[PDB]
Amino acid sequence: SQIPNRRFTLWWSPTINRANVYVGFLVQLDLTGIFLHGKIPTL
Amino acid sequence: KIPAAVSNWKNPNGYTVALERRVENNTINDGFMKLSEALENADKKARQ
Amino acid sequence: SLLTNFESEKTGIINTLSINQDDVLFAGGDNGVLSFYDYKSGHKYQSLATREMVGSLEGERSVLCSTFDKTGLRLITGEADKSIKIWKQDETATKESEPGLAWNPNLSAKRF
Amino acid sequence: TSHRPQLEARSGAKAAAYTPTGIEHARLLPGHTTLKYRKSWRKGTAFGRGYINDMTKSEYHQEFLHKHVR
Amino acid sequence: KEMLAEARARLLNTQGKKATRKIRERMLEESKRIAELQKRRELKQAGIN
Amino acid sequence: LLIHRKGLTYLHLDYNFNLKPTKTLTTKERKKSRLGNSFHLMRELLKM
Amino acid sequence: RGGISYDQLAKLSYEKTLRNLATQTQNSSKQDKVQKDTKTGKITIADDDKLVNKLAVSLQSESKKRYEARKRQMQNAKTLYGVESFINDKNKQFNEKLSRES
Amino acid sequence: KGGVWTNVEDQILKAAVQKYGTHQWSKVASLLQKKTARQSELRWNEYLNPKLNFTEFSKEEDAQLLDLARELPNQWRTIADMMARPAQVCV
Amino acid sequence: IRQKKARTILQHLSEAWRCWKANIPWDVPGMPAPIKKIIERYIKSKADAWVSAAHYNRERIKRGAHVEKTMVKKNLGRLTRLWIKNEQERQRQIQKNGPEITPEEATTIFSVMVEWLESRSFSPIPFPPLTYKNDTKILVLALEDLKDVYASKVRLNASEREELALIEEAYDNPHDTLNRIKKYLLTQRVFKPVDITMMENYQNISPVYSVDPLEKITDAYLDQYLWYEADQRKLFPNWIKPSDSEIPPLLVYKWTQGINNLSEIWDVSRGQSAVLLETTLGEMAEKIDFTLLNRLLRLIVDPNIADYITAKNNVVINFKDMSHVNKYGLIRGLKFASFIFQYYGLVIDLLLLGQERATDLAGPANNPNEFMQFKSKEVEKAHPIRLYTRYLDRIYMLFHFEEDEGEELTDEYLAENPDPNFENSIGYNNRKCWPKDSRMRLIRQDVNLGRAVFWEIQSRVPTSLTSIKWENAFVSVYSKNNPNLLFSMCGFEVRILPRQRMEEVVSNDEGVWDLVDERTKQRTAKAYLKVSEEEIKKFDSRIRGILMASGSTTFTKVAAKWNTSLISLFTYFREAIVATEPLLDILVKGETRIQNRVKLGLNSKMPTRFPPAVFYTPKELGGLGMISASHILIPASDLSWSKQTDTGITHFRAGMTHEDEKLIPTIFRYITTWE
RNA sequence: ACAAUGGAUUCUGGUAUGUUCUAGCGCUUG
Repeated sequence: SQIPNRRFTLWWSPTINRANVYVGFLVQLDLTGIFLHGKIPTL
Repeated sequence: KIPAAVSNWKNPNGYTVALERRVENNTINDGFMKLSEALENADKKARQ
Repeated sequence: SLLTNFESEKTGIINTLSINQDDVLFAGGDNGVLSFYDYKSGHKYQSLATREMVGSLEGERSVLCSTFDKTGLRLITGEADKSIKIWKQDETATKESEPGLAWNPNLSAKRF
Repeated sequence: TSHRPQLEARSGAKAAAYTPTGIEHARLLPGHTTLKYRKSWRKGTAFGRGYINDMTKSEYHQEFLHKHVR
Repeated sequence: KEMLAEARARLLNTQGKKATRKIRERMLEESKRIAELQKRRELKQAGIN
Repeated sequence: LLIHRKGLTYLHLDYNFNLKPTKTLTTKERKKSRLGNSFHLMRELLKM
Repeated sequence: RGGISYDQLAKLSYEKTLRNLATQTQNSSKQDKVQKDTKTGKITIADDDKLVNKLAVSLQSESKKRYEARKRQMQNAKTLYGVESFINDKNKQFNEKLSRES
Repeated sequence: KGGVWTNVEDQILKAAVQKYGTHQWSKVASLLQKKTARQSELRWNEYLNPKLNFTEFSKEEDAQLLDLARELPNQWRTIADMMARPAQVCV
Repeated sequence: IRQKKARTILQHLSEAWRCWKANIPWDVPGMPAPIKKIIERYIKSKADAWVSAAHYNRERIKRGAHVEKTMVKKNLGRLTRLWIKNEQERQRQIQKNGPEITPEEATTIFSVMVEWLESRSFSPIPFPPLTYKNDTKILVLALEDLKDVYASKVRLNASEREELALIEEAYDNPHDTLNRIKKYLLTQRVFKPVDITMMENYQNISPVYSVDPLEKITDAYLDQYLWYEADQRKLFPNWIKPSDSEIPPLLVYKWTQGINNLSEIWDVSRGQSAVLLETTLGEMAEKIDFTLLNRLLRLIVDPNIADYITAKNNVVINFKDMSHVNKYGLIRGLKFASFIFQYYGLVIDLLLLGQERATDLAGPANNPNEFMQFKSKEVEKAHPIRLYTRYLDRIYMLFHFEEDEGEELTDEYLAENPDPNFENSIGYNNRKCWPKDSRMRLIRQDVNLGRAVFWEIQSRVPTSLTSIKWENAFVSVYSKNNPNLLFSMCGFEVRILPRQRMEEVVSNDEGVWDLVDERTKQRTAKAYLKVSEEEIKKFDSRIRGILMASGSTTFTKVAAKWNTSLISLFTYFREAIVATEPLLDILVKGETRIQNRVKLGLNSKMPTRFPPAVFYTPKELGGLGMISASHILIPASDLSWSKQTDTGITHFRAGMTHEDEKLIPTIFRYITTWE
């Protein structure tokens, strides 16, 4: 199924992946320095 | 003895079974008669 | 040990049983034809048929479950017509004027 | 084929000869462990002066399909 | 006449995908067996059991 | 020992108790390597 | 009319084989114990091996005869009717089975 | 665009209804190249059906039809159930 | 009996359950009667579980309490079996027991209509001639109306694409397709069958009828023609609504102006009282009889069209497997079915009104009245029925009684129907939306007058034509004991309070119509608006349907569906949102479910991750473009005492929150008000 | 003369699934 939801969540990504999270397990992406709070697979 | 069941919906083995095996007796009452006549009699009275 | 064979003939499909203290055995049939048997002998002394309802199918006339009360003078039967029928053994009936069916064993049925 | 009715049910004769496992289920935990024992303006008009054993023919069914359809 | 022959073919086929795959898999399994038996018979002619 | 008795040697459990696969997994391996709540909950207690 | 019950059919099959056993003795006549071992408990019966042979042959002969009398019925009834539409043999045997119902 | 019924499409439709029954019309029209399931269902219920009688009316049936057509003017699907005939035949 | 014979007999059971679902009678020739007795028994056993599970799940869906997405579609399919099965039972009962109207009833009904048309000197509508001056324009209007579906949707099936090509051919050759339509009106009398599909509205299930597109074109031409010729000849009088001249909120405004403008309606100096009546007209379309209907149409239409119309209603009706012939009921799905329904409405209007008073309401034929206008005041003072209108099957009557006339009217009902226990207040119904002081008080004189009002009106119409019941009936009485005149229009619940009975005059917010007398130009009554409770549940059903239809639908589609539903509520209900507290709760719960749908799309429902900048930013900047309605302080005031009287706004409940404050504007500001 | 503030996240997602993959010789005859 085609999704332009991906371009929506990429456009708002610095607010979606905030560091002000209530609970979220801190992971880092594999080759980079981005820290992901929890799991957002579309991001 | 029980007849064999031939269904209009399912055919699991895909059998070709004759058309009569796949697929009232009353009349109208006088209420429909007296309705139509009274409407005509009211109509002819209206025309005159 | 086989104590007795009852005189149940042409009753077809007996759904329920219940035994009274007074040796009255009740046999609910799927054909409503409910029958009362003497327990120690096997005599069908009464055979009733029920009325279903104002409107229902003819298969609905069928006794499904039955028991007596603790006194043994009431018979609660549950039937397929969504009904619960209570059967009273009537007072002021005597051996005279209410004999029940006649005690008549036969050779032709091999039951005994 | 491959979509069939049952000719007979799964009997408990087969599971009785198996060896048990003794897995611990949540609903087999100890609970309720103690038993309880018993002791002039009208004239100008034109026209002047219960239970059935059928769920589809029921009165509640007709009031159902009149409000729930509209 | 082309759609008649297509209809005549479709009416006379009542099996389905599980049956038709099963028929083919059994024909392969029998043919795999026959080749292995004939292979053993030839090696028996050569004396190797 | 529990991971390796199940044969899941491609899952690496590091010293900080993160469980990561060491390779891209086939679907038959993904079904086998699904660990329940009781395993992970036990791991997260040790990680705490 | 109607069918024959199993107790009646078993008697007629009983009577027919006696006539086969009667004529077998007549065709033979035209051409010309009990020991109970006390230790084992077993009973042994001494009988003629020819009559055991004739029992074994006749049952095989009756089995083959019914096997052939049905095989010809399979070959005839396949090549009788072809009017109504069929697909395979199981369709043919079913729609013929609808004909015996009516 | 609306096609006409040839005798080839009718005999395919007879055999398919003989194969699939009367309640699987989109499966029946999959055999008929150029023919909708609504068309093939309507074609069976109006023409092909052996229950339908394409006979001439008797002298009684003509008077009984004229009697109905004043009783129910003009309600042809209702009359055709009374007459046990197809409706376009009754019109 | 072996495993083979037990295997075949369980087929008959499966076949017969399909036949019961199909409503096809299940008869096997040569089946043994004991076994047929057994199988019919277990079906009826299964039928009770099949029906009662269908009832039980509808009560769940109307509450809205956790119904699975599959279970909504299953229950949709179970009801439409039951509704058509109930329909097929009702068709057979009419066929066995004759037409419900008696021949004396139909003779009187026909005689009334002839007398009305002769009084109007109505000339009958002819068959459209070959040379017709407006023939090309009316044909265009029909095809455009059929075309307007297509611009909306993207992909089309075979029957849709057939309907495209048929309309495109009719654009190219108007004269050719006019001759085809003129032919079918003359000759064609047997029609293709019609499919019912049902729309799920979560509070009711509504029927949608699909007509064959070749028949749909000639119906649509006939519909445009008949509506034009009727309005040229002024067939339908002013009380029949919708007017084609006014929107339904303007209909409420003129009606509420129209009550105020009529003389002496508010005076209770003597014992006089004012009564407004509301009923549904029951199954009005369902009880139409075709033989009566064809006879009635011949008065007004050329009989070739009237034979077309009556034959068009009698078609085969098809569900997925079930099929029956519509012998009796009117099919509303026809394009011209609007014309029958309003005309059959005119017959009922004459039965309530009578020949004399309907002339007063309509006025003379040469100069017909306005919708609330009489020629003189003395025409107005006679005959207590002051105002009348009929929306579709809803009937609105305004009665003004003198004290003598009211006492005469109420005594004869108590003569015919006495009450020793005086329990007339129990069966009475009024609006529970208004406060208890504010709704109609149950004074036993007024309650007895209200029932006597309805009992007079119920007797005028035979039950064979329509079913008029007290339970559908809403009657309000204005008297010295009741300063509140209450009624419910198209979706509005209205309290009309006059100025002098106000017992103090306070300014109000704009949810209040100020009603102006025409000759004084003075505001002498206040009309108070609320959205009906039925419309509130209807809007909630739309929000659910947006959520239930969208499985994995993209975020901007869901936001666009929210906007178009929210605007449709607010632009229609402009002035009745503000009073209604329960609607404001549904707006909050509705909008936050849409925001949760986006928050369900991403795998986090967190608040801080989704600042209101995400949802409410316009599409040109990358936001969803959601339109806000719930960032509003909702008035909360003392629910124990708010049922008693109108407390006023004393406290504010918070509507929607966020960690970072943003005062997002709401559309109600951006939509100019009805009054 | 008002101090009133709910949320929060993991798992179940078109290549599934299935088969075969004998190097290392079991005694005699062939």
